[PDB]
Amino acid sequence: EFDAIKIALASPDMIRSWSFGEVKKPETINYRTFKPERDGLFCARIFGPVKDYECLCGKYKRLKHRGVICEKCGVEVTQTKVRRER
Amino acid sequence: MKLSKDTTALLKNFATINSGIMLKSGQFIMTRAVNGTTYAEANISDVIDFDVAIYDLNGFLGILSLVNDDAEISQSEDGNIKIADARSTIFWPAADPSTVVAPNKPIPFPVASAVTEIKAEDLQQLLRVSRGLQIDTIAITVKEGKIVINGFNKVEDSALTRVKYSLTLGDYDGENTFNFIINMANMKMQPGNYKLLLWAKGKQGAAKFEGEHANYVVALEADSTHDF
Amino acid sequence: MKLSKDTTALLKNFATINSGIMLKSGQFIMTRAVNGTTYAEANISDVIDFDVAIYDLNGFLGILSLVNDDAEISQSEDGNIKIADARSTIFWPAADPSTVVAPNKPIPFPVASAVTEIKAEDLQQLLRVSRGLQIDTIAITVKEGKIVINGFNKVEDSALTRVKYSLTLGDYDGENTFNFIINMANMKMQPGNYKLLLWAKGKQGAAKFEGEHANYVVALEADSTHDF
Amino acid sequence: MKLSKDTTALLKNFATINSGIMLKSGQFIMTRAVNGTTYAEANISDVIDFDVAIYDLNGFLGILSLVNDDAEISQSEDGNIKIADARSTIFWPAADPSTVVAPNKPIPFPVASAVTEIKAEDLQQLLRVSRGLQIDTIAITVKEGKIVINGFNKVEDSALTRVKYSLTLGDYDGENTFNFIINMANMKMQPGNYKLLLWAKGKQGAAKFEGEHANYVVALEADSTHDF
Amino acid sequence: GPEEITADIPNVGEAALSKLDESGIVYIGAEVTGGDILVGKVTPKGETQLTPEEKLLRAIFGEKASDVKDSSLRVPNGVSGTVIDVQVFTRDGVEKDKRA
Amino acid sequence: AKLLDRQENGFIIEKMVEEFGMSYLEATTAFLEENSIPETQFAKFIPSGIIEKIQSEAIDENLLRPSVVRC
Amino acid sequence: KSDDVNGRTKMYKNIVDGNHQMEPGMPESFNVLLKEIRSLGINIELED
Ligand SMILES: [Zn+2]
Repeated sequence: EFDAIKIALASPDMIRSWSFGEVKKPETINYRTFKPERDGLFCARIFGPVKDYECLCGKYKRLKHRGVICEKCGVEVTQTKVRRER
Repeated sequence: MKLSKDTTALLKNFATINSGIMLKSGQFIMTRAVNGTTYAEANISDVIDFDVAIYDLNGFLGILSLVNDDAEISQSEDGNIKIADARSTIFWPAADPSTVVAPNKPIPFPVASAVTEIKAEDLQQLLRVSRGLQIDTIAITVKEGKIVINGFNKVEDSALTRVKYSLTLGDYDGENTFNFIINMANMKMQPGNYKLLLWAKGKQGAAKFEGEHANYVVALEADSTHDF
Repeated sequence: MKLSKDTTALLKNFATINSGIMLKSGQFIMTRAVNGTTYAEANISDVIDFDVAIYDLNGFLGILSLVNDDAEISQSEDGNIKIADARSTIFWPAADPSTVVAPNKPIPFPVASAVTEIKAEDLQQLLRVSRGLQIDTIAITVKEGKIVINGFNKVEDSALTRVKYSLTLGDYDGENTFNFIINMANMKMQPGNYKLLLWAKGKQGAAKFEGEHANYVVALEADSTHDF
Repeated sequence: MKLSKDTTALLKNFATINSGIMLKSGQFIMTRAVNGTTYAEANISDVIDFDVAIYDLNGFLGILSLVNDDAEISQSEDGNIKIADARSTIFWPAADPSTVVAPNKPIPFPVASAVTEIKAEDLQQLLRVSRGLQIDTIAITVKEGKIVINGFNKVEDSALTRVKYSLTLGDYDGENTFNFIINMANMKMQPGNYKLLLWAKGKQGAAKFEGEHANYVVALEADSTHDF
Repeated sequence: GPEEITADIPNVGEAALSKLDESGIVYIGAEVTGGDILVGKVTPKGETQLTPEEKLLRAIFGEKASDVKDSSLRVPNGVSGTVIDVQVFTRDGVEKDKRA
Repeated sequence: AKLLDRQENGFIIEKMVEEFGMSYLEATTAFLEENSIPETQFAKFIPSGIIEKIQSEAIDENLLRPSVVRC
Repeated sequence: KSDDVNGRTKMYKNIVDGNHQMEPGMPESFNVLLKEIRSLGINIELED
């Protein structure tokens, strides 16, 4: 596939260029819903779907409604695989 | 003990006020609103003989309409209710007299501070055209020297100053004024000429409706005004 | 005016075209559908003795249907309607004329190209069958020399090609072919025989039903075509 | 073909156990619930002229109840049912039978253990009281040698101690007793008089109610007891 | 909600169920092997763990259907053998069953 | 656009199993999600028929306990 | 046989359906290390 690996440093610019958001809330879980917090260390709002293709809107079921972000959840709609790496 | 067809009609009228009763021996039945404000009494052609509580008296009357009339009705060995045909033997579960509240007594209605009577088509008319105009309460009051029945939309007018329907049974010669207010839902009574008694004492007050098959004593509302 | 039960039934049927109505001076009623596609008119025997715009006519009919027949229907003091029999009264607030949608004038339909008739039993049968196989449209054409109504469901029979039912409106001896299309939603014609007068030109099209009492008018659907 | 009002009636009550059906050329129809527990069957003095299944018997017979009975029931050209009305030619889709559970043979009822009979009033009366008492279970037993029914609501009564209904069905000329248990959700026959055969051995059984038009084979509930 | 030691378990072949007792405790002497069940213990469902494939049936049968689910004590795969004794422990003042 | 024909959907939903061949349950749930169908507003979309075979195959697959068998 | 999830699924299929053939892919836990060093600012990359 691909040729040589390169190493370098990263201006904080490029750090921004990576992240799909920014985390501020120090906590994670509701301990009742056991769901991620609103803006926390696990929150979907940046990382993404805990299930695949649907979030706490319950709004998007099939490939017809995949992709486009929610407004209640705010999170994009996709498979949970990408959460592993963002 | 048989429940006649007129018995079944009055049982219908009473099961409206309550879907159950505590049947008590006599030629009489009676039941109370769950609030006890509007009450039904009727000395009936049938004589009650065993006191028995019934929870779904409307459904009980259904069951009655499911079996032939002259089936012998008794209180069964286990205490329940036996309907007995030449063939059909049915045990309706006899209720507990505390699951269904019964009225303390037939209301010893006081003396009427005012008297009129509502015709059959009169009550039919008021209570049925209330659906076209959405009448939710009634004002029986001295108007042009008459005992007028003004159908007021207490939702749209809690003051009862916007008439969309009134009924004027007859003129009532009087100086002592009043504007009795009674819920259109207090009118538990079947159609027909109902002699209207308007008792008025302080804030306690009542409209006794004396029909053709039962007396219903209706406690006036806290907004019913009366002035002697 | 004291509208008869026939007249009030006609009012209830015209309500199927519009709740909002402008009952005008005369013995005549004049209405149009809210989408501007259906039109209704009918000469009655009583005289509307005061112009009035009503928003909910069927409840007006219920108001008419329960009171003593000697009820007097006139104009109330407040520029609205009153319906008061010999002992009671009913107020009806008249909707504003600047808030009701209706034809400026009668639609006479002064021209037709395809004349046919349709009677009572086939009327009820089409009304029921189009409910029965989810037929949502009728198409009037000539198939083997007959003015025939073909019923179809548009979402699954897009070109209206599935004749699951063929109803013949009458014979046809004529060279003018057509697709006079009427979508079922405009079907408001009551029980009664109807002379169907079909006129069309270019893209515009209208089918008229002249009944035992009234005329209905429908704008023929946009794909309606005519070959003269 | 054409199907008499009794024929369409047999189909109407066949739709009660299973919605549609699989019909073959001939003069007999049969149907069974996909549970296998109930099976209604009746010959028809009308004749079927091909092999088809109907997915919706209800809408089918309804669209047929609007045509005068002379309408011919043939196959359509496009693979569905073509009912050539006296005046129309309606088409309703033909269900591919594999999608409806067609019985491969008419059920023979082998030698019954016990014999008695039900009647119109008895059967229909029980049908109705099973509602007003919500009775789910009917337990056919012998009392003093008399074949009778005892009604239970199994939900409120596991081993069925609350006889909620009792009727005299007939005599049993013997001592060999039983409690043949059946759910009320299987008594779908129209009201009428019926002969009553009971095959019962070991664990299995079959209740055969034979009517003035048809026969109903219903699987007893396994909880039943019997000895012969 | 708490859990039960019933012999009442969903989506399992009654063939297995037979081997238990009326309580849900298999008898002494039953030669057993892995991939089987020795006690039946069932839990209420919960919400975030509801798949459409049962949303169907709970719609139809009325939600009195999918309220519980299995936690049964199995037989640890790779083992076989015979039961020798069963101890049953309960809170006192709480009901004590047959085996107890 | 609009697909309110229940028995036509029966013709379409037997296509699922008879074509795909997993089970009526999974086939129709696939239908429900493909066209994004909830479970309380289904009586307007689903034939009255498939429901009964669903119940049948369900109780035969033992989806629920003996508590549901007797009834 | 260890990590190529897509790869191992494809294998499992091809073998259980009579086709011994391998799709190489690229390890997964390696990517884990890749992001793990992306954690610290040491920007790592995989040139063309
Ligand atoms: Zn959301």
